[PDB]
Amino acid sequence: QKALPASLVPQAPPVLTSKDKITKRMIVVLAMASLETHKIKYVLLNCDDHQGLLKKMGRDISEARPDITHQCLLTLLDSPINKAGKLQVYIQTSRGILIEVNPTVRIPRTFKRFSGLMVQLLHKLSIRSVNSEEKLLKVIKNPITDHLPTKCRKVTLSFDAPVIRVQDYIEKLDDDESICVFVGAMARGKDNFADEYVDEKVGLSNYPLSASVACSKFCHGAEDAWNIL
Amino acid sequence: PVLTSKDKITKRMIVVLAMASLETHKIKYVLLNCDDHQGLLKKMGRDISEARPDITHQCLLTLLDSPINKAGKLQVYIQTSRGILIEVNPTVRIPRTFKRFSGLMVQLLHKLSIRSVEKLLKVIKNPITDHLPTKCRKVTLSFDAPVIRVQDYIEKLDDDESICVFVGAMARGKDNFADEYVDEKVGLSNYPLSASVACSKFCHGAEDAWNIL
Amino acid sequence: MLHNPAFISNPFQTPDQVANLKTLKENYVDPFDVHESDPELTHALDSSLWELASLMEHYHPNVATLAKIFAQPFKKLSYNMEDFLDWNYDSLLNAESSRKLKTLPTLEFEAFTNVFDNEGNVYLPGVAW
Amino acid sequence: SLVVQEQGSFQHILRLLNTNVDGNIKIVYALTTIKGVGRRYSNLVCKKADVDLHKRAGELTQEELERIVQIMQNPTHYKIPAWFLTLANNVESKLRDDLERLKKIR
Amino acid sequence: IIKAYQPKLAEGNKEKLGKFTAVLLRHIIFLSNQNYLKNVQSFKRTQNALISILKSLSEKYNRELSEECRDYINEMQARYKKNHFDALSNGDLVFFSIIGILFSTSDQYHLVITPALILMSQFLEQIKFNSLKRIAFGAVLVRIVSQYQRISKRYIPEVVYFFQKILLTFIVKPLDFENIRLDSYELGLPLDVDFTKKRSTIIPLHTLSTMPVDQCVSVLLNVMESLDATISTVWKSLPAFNEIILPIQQLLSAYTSKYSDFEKPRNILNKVEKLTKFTEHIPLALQNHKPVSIPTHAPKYEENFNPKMKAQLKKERKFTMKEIRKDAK
Amino acid sequence: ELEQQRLDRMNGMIELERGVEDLDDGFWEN
Amino acid sequence: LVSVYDSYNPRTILLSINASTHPTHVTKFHTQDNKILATASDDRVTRLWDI
Amino acid sequence: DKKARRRTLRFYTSRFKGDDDIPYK
RNA sequence: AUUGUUGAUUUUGUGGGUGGUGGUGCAUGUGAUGCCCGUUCUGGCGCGCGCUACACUGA
Repeated sequence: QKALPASLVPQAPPVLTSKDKITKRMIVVLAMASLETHKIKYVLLNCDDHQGLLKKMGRDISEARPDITHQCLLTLLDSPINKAGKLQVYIQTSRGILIEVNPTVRIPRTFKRFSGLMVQLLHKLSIRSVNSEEKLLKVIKNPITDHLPTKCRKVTLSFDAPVIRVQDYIEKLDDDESICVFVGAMARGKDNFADEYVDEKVGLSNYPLSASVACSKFCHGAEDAWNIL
Repeated sequence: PVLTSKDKITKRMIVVLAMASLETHKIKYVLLNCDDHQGLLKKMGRDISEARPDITHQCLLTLLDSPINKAGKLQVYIQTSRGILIEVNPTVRIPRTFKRFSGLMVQLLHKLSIRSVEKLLKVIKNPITDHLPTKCRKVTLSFDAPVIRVQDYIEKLDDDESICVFVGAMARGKDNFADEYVDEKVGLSNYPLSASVACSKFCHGAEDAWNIL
Repeated sequence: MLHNPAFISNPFQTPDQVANLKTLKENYVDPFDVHESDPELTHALDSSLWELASLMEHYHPNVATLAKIFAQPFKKLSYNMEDFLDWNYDSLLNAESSRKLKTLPTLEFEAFTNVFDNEGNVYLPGVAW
Repeated sequence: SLVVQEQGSFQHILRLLNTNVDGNIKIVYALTTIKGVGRRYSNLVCKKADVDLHKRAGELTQEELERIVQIMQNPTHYKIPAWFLTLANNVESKLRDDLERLKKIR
Repeated sequence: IIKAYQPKLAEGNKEKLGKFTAVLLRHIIFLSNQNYLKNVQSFKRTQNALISILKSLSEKYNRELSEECRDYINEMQARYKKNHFDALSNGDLVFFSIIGILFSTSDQYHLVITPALILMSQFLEQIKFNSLKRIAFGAVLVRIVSQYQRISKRYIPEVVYFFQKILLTFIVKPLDFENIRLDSYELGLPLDVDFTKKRSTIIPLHTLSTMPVDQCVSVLLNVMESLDATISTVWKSLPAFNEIILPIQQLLSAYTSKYSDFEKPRNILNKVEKLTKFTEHIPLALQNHKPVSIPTHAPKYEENFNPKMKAQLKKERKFTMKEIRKDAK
Repeated sequence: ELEQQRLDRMNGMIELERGVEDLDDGFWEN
Repeated sequence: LVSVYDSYNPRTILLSINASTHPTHVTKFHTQDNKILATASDDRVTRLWDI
Repeated sequence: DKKARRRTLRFYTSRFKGDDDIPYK
């Protein structure tokens, strides 16, 4: 009985940004990301490519893997939820640098070119499109709490925490709100990087999960919960 | 228990990464890459677009690290574009970095088996059907096919039967690589899906369907 | 008229919704009246354009492509009528001869013994020399 | 029931000089989009064509678009005023020689 | 001639045989025009034999045949502009039949089929079909187009238009069909006809030149049989099947009422009723489009990120000026 | 092989391997 | 879009409301009550808005 | 009549997917 | 015919089989072995000041 919309042409949903706080959205914060640049040309320090320089720097090379952050971004951006324009990704570098990842970005799939992109971003503070029509990656002011939606539920991925069904958790949760997931891209460490911001801690599976699989597993649950398909 | 091709009775989620672009080239034999070796592949004449083992690498990480694999209910097969079939032991923990993965593939392709001191990675004789379970459902991931819910598809499927999925690790190509083996092809979402995401999504249905958790 | 959203099936729709959708399909009847002379009372707005659906299977290729537009999004603001109004059978044949793209002629692998039926394989059953 | 506007409907898009101009934009700044046509030039052309500048590009009638095209294609015929329409390497080598001399001094 | 001029024997024989393929086709059409009722058996032995030879030639010289085939279509069209049906002859029916043999009819676009299919559809509509000879010409044409679309099963609107008038033409109006435009009301079949005798439904080509009630009945049966096949194959699949068959259903109903003994319309009518029962006529929904994803852009960056000459000249002047000034001090 | 080519030609595959949509450019305009 | 302006002050737009995607042909202020505004659209729903 | 309205209507007339990588250089 | 004088070695037209001084392992060299699939030159900034913008409180 309801009259049809005047225009039925499928239109891309709006690109979510930090400025808009009202829309229900999924935030995924890739905390403890190990991204740091150093002159040899500046190269994103890698656990395998460079061990001596990190030893000379004195930081343990175990926590010197930008690959994990690369893999998490690949699965997060390629998930259908991002295609529906309901997911914006943040990265908190271990040093303390916060990076806003525009959902429109198409990061290079190979790791070598990804490193070339990061060194550009960390020094130039922004990455512009090839056709130059918006900033894809931009550094922003800490703390992350300001940039998150005004009404938002905060959680972080903990193995010790109780196991939950992600689809059920999102369903019981309110609607005007938004869900923020703190994922630890660190290879190994104490799950307290986001204790100051987060209000409670949850577990997704009984077995240990990688950063990449854990975020993708959480995204698919939101996709079913909101019927993103 | 660690599932194996010999055992056929157990229900399992089989994944076949068809059109895997794993190739060794010697100027020493090194895995071909779209970026590192562009002139060398041009001399070989193969298009550099379909020279990406990284796609096969990424899919292995999410597949092997998925909770279903930890529960011993998943086994992976890789069909190289060259025509080589590889069995991936569920217990293997492939190297996370791509470079260390490339060095493993050249070892596997030339030595035909990787052993720890059961072969973790072993090349096997085609066709895949002999290796696949006797009672098994076969499907391919097709963008044009109707969209389905993986949870609904697995639950309606029989219990003794197993499900085999043919994921196209190729960057771009026609989805007929497994038409002759498969019986029906399904779409997983309206939007186009990457190989890594699609196998991850199909797995996620598996744990929820079978309550692996 | 081109599409009724109520009859579309969604994968997420619950089984009860599936049952309700099935009943709606079984009960449908076309309400368009062809003999009514008042255009406002013909109930055409409640009917649908099945006739346009058939035309995408038209033998001529280009005519089929035009009919496919109703299956495509309505991006174009309008179509210039003067470019389509006065076409004739002669124009189609002449336009067909003066085709921008020239293709290779193909051949039929199937073989027929006799072109016309008698009074093995016959191409035109029911026609005789 | 039968009402037909002689002036015609609002035109959302228009084609002038092989260029697509949006109807919603004002005539002067819609014609600015044409290459070689600026704000001042478009304003002068509209003034010559006797088109009310408050109109949107859609509101324009056919005769006025013909007139605008005629203004633009034949400006002189309509009295549009005309005003409207190795050594450095040697210097670098000399500077290099100066620096070499100065280094020789120290 | 083919043996005497094979490609291997001498240079240029390919071109000569290529032209001979075109010449051979005109001969096959030419013979059909000539009267052959005297020696139908002899003509049958020569006409099919020549066609078999043409098929072998067409395998190697389809290009020369393709050019000649298109030329015939244009020539025949030109003759139709002036003489209308008088231009049409038996060979023209034969020519369309040969094209089906030597070319792939079930193609969306083709050099020879598409002009031919368009030209045949023009005859099915433009021609008056006001005489038994003309209707018999139409009955053959309907069979040709049906075999052209034997696999493609595309929808030909003229086939619908042809069936409506011809079926009505033999019942002349009943005053219930004013939407169908007839061209001859004097061909109405008499009532005393039996429709129970076993009459051949095959239309011989040679009879058309000669062209009473028995011939009229035979033509009607052949057209009616072709209608039955079309309903079963093409119209059944189409979404608008009920709309296409509704006028024909009324016409067939009149036949049964007027001739109770006549069985073909009842079998078709029973068949048509069966199809309408199973088919579910649901509102078509074609505008359900897949959602469009958010745009994607590739990032812009330098592969080796680094932290005209007049500027470099200016740049070095600064260093030298500073580096001179200290010396003066 | 032959039947597969026939199916492709049926669905709009044109051997110059173009498509029927390509032939429909500028046909109606002129 | 239904646009509410101050009379004799064209520049400022006191209130703007998107009644529907279809055209809004009729917009009238309710005579006794100043706050409520009525809008009619080709959507065939005559929505009653309040400022 | 076609020519007259033909003249008037002249004025009237007016993506990475899946695993595709960004262009090389 | 053709070669570079020479004498049927070639040349032309139409058809047309061939992966082969190919690798790599296996079995006491052999195997209708498994597995896949060149030549010669010519070039090669760090630390600091000041000012203007990123609009409607505006052009």
